[PDB]
Amino acid sequence: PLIVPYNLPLPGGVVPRMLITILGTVKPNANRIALDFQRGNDVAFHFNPRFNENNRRVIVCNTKLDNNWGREERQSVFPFESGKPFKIQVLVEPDHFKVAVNDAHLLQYNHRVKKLNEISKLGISGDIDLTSASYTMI
Ligand SMILES: OC[C@H]1O[C@@H](S[C@@H]2O[C@H](CO)[C@@H](O)[C@H](O)[C@H]2O)[C@H](O)[C@@H](n2cc(-c3ccccc3)nn2)[C@H]1O
Ligand SMILES: [Cl-]
Repeated sequence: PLIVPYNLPLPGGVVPRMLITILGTVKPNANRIALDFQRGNDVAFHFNPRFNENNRRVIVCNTKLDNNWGREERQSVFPFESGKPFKIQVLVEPDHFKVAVNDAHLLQYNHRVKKLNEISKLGISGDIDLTSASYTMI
């Protein structure tokens, strides 16, 4: 088991062909989860499942620059379930982060922060039991 919030160092930043894998279980009465790919205090890619935003389940993605959030990206598919185990895979591609949950493609997020080799940490927070977090090159 890992302690949440968890920091996964990404030595030398991210690069295309780098695959991040996160395994955990959603807590039974979960409200929120976040992955934060960070460049110092900036958040290059925030991936934020919300289980109860006005009685709707939605994933919000965004970037934080100089402490300001930008334009949110929202789509409707919500593959997480309270109480159940999940796998998140984040593949860095040249133009975007590509995210799959439980082996099904979910969304892509275009790179707004373009100094990929300075995105040197991943924070994992919110209403999960975190089993493992790691990376490999494909
Ligand atoms: O844009 C992404 C951010 O949105 C805000 S909320 C936002 O606020 C605007 C101004 O009022 C409204 O215009 C808009 O409609 C509404 O969506 C949210 O607080 C931010 N946030 C989430 C977390 C967090 C922490 C721990 C675990 C999980 C998540 N930390 N910061 C982060 O998601
Ligand atoms: Cl939230």
